[PDB]
Amino acid sequence: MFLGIRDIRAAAGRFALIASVVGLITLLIVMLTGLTQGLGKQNTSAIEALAPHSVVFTTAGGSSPEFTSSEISEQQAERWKDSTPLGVSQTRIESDQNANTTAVMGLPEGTPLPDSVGGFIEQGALLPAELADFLHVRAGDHITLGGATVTVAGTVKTENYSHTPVVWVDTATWQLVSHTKAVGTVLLLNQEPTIQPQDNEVVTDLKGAFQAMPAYKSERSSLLSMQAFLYIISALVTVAFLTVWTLQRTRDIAVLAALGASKRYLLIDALGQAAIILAAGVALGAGIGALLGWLIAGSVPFSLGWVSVLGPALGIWLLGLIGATIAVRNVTKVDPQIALGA
Amino acid sequence: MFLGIRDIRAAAGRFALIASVVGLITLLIVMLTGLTQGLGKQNTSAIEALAPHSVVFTTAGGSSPEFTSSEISEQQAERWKDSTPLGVSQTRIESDQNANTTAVMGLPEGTPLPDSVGGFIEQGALLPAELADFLHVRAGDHITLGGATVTVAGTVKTENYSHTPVVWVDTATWQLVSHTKAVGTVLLLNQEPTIQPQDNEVVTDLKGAFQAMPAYKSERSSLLSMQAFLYIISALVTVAFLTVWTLQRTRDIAVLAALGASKRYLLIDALGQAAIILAAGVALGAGIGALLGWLIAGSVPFSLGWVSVLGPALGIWLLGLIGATIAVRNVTKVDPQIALG
Amino acid sequence: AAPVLSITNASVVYPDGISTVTALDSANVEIFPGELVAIVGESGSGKSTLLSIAGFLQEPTSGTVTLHGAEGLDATSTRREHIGFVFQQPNLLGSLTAREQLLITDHLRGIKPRKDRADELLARVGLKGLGGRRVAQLSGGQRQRVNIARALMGNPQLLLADEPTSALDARLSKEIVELLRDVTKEFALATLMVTHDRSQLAYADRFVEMADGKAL
Amino acid sequence: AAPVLSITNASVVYPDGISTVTALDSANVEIFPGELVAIVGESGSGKSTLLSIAGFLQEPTSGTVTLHGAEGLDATSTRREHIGFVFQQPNLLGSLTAREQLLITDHLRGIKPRKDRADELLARVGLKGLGGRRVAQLSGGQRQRVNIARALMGNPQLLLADEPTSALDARLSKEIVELLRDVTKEFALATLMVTHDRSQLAYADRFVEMADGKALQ
Ligand code: MNR
Repeated sequence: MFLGIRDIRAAAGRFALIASVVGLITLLIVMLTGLTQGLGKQNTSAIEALAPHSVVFTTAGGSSPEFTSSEISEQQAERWKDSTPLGVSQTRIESDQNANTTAVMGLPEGTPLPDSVGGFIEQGALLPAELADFLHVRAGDHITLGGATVTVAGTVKTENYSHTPVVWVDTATWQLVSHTKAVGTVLLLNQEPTIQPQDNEVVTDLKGAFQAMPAYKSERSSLLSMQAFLYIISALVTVAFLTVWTLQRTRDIAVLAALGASKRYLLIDALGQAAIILAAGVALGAGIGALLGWLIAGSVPFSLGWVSVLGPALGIWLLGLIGATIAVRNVTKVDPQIALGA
Repeated sequence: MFLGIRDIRAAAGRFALIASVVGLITLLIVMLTGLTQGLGKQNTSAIEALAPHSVVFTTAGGSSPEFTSSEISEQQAERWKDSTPLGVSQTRIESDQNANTTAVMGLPEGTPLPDSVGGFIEQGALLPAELADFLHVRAGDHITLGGATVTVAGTVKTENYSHTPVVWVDTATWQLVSHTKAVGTVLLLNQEPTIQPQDNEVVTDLKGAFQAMPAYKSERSSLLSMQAFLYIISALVTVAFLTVWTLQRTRDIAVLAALGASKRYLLIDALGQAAIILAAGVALGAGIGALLGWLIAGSVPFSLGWVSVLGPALGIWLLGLIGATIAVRNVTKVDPQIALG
Repeated sequence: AAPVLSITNASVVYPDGISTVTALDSANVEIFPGELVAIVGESGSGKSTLLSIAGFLQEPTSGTVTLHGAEGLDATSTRREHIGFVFQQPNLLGSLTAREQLLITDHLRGIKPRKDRADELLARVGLKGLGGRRVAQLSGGQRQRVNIARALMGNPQLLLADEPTSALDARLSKEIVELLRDVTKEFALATLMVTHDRSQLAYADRFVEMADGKAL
Repeated sequence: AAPVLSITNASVVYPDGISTVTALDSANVEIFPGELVAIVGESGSGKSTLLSIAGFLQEPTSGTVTLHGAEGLDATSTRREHIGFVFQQPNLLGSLTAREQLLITDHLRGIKPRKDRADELLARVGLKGLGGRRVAQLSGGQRQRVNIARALMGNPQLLLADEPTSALDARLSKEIVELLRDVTKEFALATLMVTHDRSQLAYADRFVEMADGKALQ
């Protein structure tokens, strides 16, 4: 670390360029990470809040279950006992002064809502507070939900389904808004599944239940694939750059070798230099990353914690150290005779 | 250019790593480019196909227009002469065999549809060919559209609005399916507007009509910013590598300088070597890119043309040349006395 | 009957660190076609500085240097068309082959590389057939021999040798001087040869000795 | 009467391209503490190969080389603890200051770099209060002077000098050979000094003449 660190102090220019490349790549990765997790809750936060153990679907033509195509007939509901019907739809909401589209979820009357959301299923509609402020609707005001006028029963917290806020209603009202005789679209099970499903039925765990959401897999997968390429690009940039860089130091390394410096000394020197460079870049990039994300999270969905910024950061730093050892491998294979001549 | 090309021959290892980095970055950019154009067409292809000149919206509380909140009253339609009402809603379609959610666009009966879509607005609902096969429905079969029974007038091709295919219905049916007294959600103007708009009305261009779609701007914007960083990262990676790399050649360049090589000659050599390396990387990236994209276009919306693969490819390569000259600048200052040492 | 090179009352002053140092001091040298002129002296007496002046690698801080036939040409253009360099290190470009180390001078001069000419010159230096060898297949003497040949590729009128026998034993170094003088005579070259092995003066037509940047 | 270095019948054969080359042929040299042993001979006679042999930089293809007090050690541990190298070119690391050129040796030996010693030695070599200078601010003679000082930091027993007056005029090259002799005697060093300037033999206690890799003994 003695030679390595002072190369950095006296020639900060060249190292600033490469550290910026590492920082930019991390900056992109940090915001892509937060954006992918933010969208995942933008797609799943409501169902996660209800926290069912298993979930029974309905299919047609033995296809993969889809939230857009499931209905449970009331006898089907009686078959599975110890089960709760969940109705899920998206439709237009219209107030006296404004309108918009939002998701409407329906559950049986009187069922307590998850502590994530709290309150109880009441006759009528429970609105997210932020939607009520936009619509200028108060408790007791009439709104048009999917062509049906219903009174706002109260405000709740905000959860999301398919980039829309969730309006919570009783099972009866949801049928009026969704124009269906079915008692729901899925069944939430809080217990162990002890009933066997019919050929046309399909039980899934909470994770697999997200596959039935249209946008979730095909967009989270693309973001994860993009994220994977970014990690590989980081590793390769470091490996590409660090190999040529250590080849630049051959002369100075030879002199220390000629003087008697052990192989561990030169290799520890070299990785110390690389680790410091990589640390600076990742810290600076991830700092700006968390800053830019927190500044933007109000306009664009962005989930920002400690693990969602530092997890990827630490992963990159470990990738860089593995990459550096691949590049600095030739620091111990340098003969000291290079110093005797030119 | 003589020494530069044979440096590449005799040390293909070093260059494979850097060209791979450029190849990966170009591959990602090409695939990201295809994905952003694909998602944009997933959101706009129907409105763009209809090709209106201006589009009149309706707002509430003087807020920005939104396709999710605009309605045109019957009086509004008679006000704007030379204009047709377009109703845009998304709702569930249900057949005896299957079901799904789809976009419903409603226009006055008899309006000719764009050749992209073909046919003309008929009484009832015209289903997308892929959608009719999914539902096991044939032309003439009853279907539940937004809670109302509608007759399938025929099959059509697929255009998209908000990641959904468009079901085309007559203005009367859309009113029943969307439960509204309005004649539409917006007003399409094909000619230049000759009327001045009302307090609640707002004229917009075709582009601004896309920004009135909820997901479109807020997601295409994030994707475009990602592309900008990627182009920048490519330039910096090349500059970083090439500055360090050209420094490696100072000795061989000095010998040529001592021998009498002009400054132009050395600068051409260095830039030539970078150009070949960058060309290799970009060609491989765009090749592999188009292949993976064509291979994935069926599962993920991906628009694959010549301009969407070679446009970014040429952009990255030209950025590399500008970057390279920045990195090679110091080849003309190398003192030839370095060879006598 | 006309000189090729004339160094009249030249001096060089480098910024040696914080101070200055007079490297060359009022050097006067004139070479004629077919002459082998040595420059003898201990290490640091100003030999290399005088050579670098003769090769237009740095302008004198005072005094003039005239290479006749290159009047009206910048320093770089002068080296390319009229001067061959025999550096102390062979300075072979790693990625090129023995023959390619002649051809690249043809290329930097802007002419279609001449393979046959390169093979004749390599053979003229006793490397006949070795045009295809790479640097790893060349001994110490062989690289120095390829170096001379490259200086001869553009057929210069000034040949500058900077101690080209410094890493070769008595036998090999004799051969290079015999070769250098033989080529100097055959092609009417004007050659400066810096050397510290006074055993090689016997092959020079005349020689200058240098001390503290002053010639004698 | 007890040598620091014993080169006994040492021969070196490098692969000179396709063939091999006997660069050193059965050289026999011995150096005792307090001697400045000069090695004279033309460039290409085998001085540097004998030097490299002496500096445990490469083992001979035949014959043995012994440094007493350091027996039973690999090549690199011997250099780090008992040899000082005055390289032909100063070989100063660019990003370090004058004093740091010495301190970095102390760091690679595993001991907290002692600044006091680094300044004392810089003064002895006549560079007092210049430890702050960077290479760009050091002249030819000064860089070489730092080199000697760096070789002394480790209190070596064998001091090897490879033509350390190669780029110095007559005035400066006297001072450096004077400094080498004076430092040799004052620290009871065993110093081998390769040199082409035959005017400097006066400063040497003995000298070996060399021709074509054979020591004329
Ligand atoms: C706030 C608005 C949105 C933002 C920001 C956003 C950010 C991003 C993003 C950022 C880098 C990428 C890549 C991205 C990519 C996708 N995206 Mn996106 N997206 N996105 C939507 C709104 C938004 N997206 C909507 C709405 C759907 C469809 C919903 C449904 O059908 O259930 C969707 C779905 C999708 C799909 C599924 C397409 C399919 O299955 O045919 C892909 C792929």
